[PDB]
This record gives sequence, structure tokens and C-alpha cells, in this order.
Amino acid sequence: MPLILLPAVDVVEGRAVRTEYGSAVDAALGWQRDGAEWIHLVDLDAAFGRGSNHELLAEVVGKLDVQVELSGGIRDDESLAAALATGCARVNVGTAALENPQWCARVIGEHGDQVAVGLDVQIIDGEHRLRGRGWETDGGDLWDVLERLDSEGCSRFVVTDITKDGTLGGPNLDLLAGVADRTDAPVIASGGVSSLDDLRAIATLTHRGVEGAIVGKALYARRFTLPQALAAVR
Ligand SMILES: O=C(O)c1ccccc1NC[C@@H](O)[C@H](O)[C@H](O)COP(=O)(O)O
Ligand SMILES: [Cl-]
Ligand code: NA
Ligand code: NA
Ligand code: NA
Repeated sequence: MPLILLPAVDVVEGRAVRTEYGSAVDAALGWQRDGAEWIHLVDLDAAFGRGSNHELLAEVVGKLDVQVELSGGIRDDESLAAALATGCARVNVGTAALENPQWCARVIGEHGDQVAVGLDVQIIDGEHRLRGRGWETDGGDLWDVLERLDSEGCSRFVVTDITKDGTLGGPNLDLLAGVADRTDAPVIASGGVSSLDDLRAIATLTHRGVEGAIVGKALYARRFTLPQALAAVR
């Protein structure tokens, strides 16, 4: 199977942020039109705990035909309830959720494939720590947590290097490899794609566990179009 591409629509104040703003419905519909397998839909306000865009996010999901991965501040019963209640295929439980490790284990049993766990990674003196984007504190060691979630039956991981996210500086192929080598759960890469060559680079890891790649900035920078990226990975 070819690498999956998930175009990213990040919502702030009820508009898609790309610094330019515009309709989030339209952005997602346009990506689906260009032939998106999935949309990665993000409530940035909810991720930073600063606001909420559920009602708008529920609209976006209801209007699309394609698979939607929902993400942003998904951290507890209420936040997980509203996310699943949009009818999205998948929700992305944020790194910040790891503050309550048993909540994570409990919701993994309850929801199974509907749940992915976000791993936002920062190398600190060589060490792979977890530090949620939008979160104020450290969330533990990557490998200790990846192992724990793998034995708890985690169905998929979303792996970000917080230092490459939105930077167009290339992905962290060491991190993508390291994670995937350590688990049979599908891995979705997020952050730092600059080119079609990066996609192709990510695609080489499909075989050891990287099924997909989320792309935001390189699409809005017009570095490549979606059908181009779809071609290159096939
Ligand atoms: O996706 C999330 O859950 C999240 C949470 C807090 C802060 C940022 C977040 N993600 C924004 C995200 O959708 C980025 O656009 C993707 O990681 C794409 O990376 P980019 O291609 O822009 O380098
Ligand atoms: Cl989340
Ligand atoms: Na992540
Ligand atoms: Na970054
Ligand atoms: Na990317």
C-alpha cells in the first residue's frame, strides 16, 4: 500500500490558518476535491486551551465525504465526547492526555481504532522527551511511553518532532524510523515536509510501519500540488 497523505486544516478563531486566514470548510472541501484520502482537522484554540471551535469542526466533518482525523485538545471525557460526536473516523489524542496515563489506557480499550495517540517529541540533550504542542509542561520519555501504550493496545501513533513542525526543513527520518522499528501499530508522520522528495523519503519507511504523512505548510506554500504528491508516493 502507498503512503497516505493527510492534508492539514488548522483552525483558529473559526478560520483556517495558512499569516493568512479563510474558510475551513472550503479548505477541506478543496483538498477532498484534489483527492485527499484523509483530512487532518485541528482545533488550535482547543490545543492551547485558549478557545474552542467544535461546532465549526462538526460542520466541516458533516460536509466531507472523506475520512477525517480530528485533533486538538483531545485530553479528557468531555473533549473526547465532542470529538467522537462529530462523526469523524478518527480522533487524535494529544500528548497532553498522557498527564493521565490510565485515562489513555481506558479510552484505548473503549474506542480502539477510533483513537490515535499523538507523540510530540523534543530532543533534550539527546534524550527523546514528550512536550505537547500547546501544552505547558513535559509529558515524559518517548520510549518508556511508546512501550507502555504499545502494551496497552494502542492502534496507531501520530509522531511529531516539534522542532520541524511548520518549518519546511524536512522531517525527522531518524525519529520516524526509531518509533516504527519499535511497534507494529501504524505510524503517521507529522511536521516539516518541504518537498516531494521528503514524501518519497518518508515512503521508504512504509514497510517497517509508517502508513501516512500529514502535510500542512508545503501545500499552502505551493511547493507541490496534491495530485503531484499522490503520484510521487505511488
Ligand atoms: O495537530 C495537532 O493536534 C496540533 C496540536 C497543537 C499544535 C499544532 C498541532 N498541529 C498542527 C498540524 O496540523 C500541522 O499543520 C501538521 O503537523 C503539518 O506540519 P507542517 O506540514 O505544517 O510542517
Ligand atoms: Cl488532540
Ligand atoms: Na504528534
Ligand atoms: Na516547529
Ligand atoms: Na509535514
